Amino acid sequence: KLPPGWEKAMSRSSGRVYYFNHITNASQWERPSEPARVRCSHLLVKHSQSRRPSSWRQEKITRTKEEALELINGYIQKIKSGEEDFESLASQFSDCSSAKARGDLGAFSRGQMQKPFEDASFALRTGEMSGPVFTDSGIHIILRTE
Ligand SMILES: Cc1ccc2[nH]c(C(=O)O)cc2c1
Repeated sequence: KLPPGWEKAMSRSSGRVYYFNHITNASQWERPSEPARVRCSHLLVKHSQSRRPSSWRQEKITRTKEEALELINGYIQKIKSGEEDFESLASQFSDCSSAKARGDLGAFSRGQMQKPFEDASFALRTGEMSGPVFTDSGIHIILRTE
């Protein structure tokens, strides 16, 4: 009954049922609502183990994988609360050059991007945002725009 990747779970805090997606790492209280191409933006946070530990922000990326995840979780909280929008955080903080285009990567098909990125991208519906998505490049928040 649920879309690809989506499973039902129990909240450790409240005992209330929630839904999470094991492909996108999305999680929400609400029950969840294949194209050749999708369009996505992302916000990338790199760490010391990233394939290329360097960006326009920081010549030498030193942060730990754990500290990168803390950063990602913080940005997700601010996006979800409405305190900051995705585009503004991507522009300021993404370790990808796409930061200069508010994180926009344009449109792409399967067979183009790192696999965990692609799979998360194609499991989102238009408008939906992922949780933390891990690739060899670092940790991503992905917004599907088309
Ligand atoms: C999957 C994916 C998407 C965008 C990306 N940007 C980068 C970078 O090194 O700037 C890696 C990467 C990987």
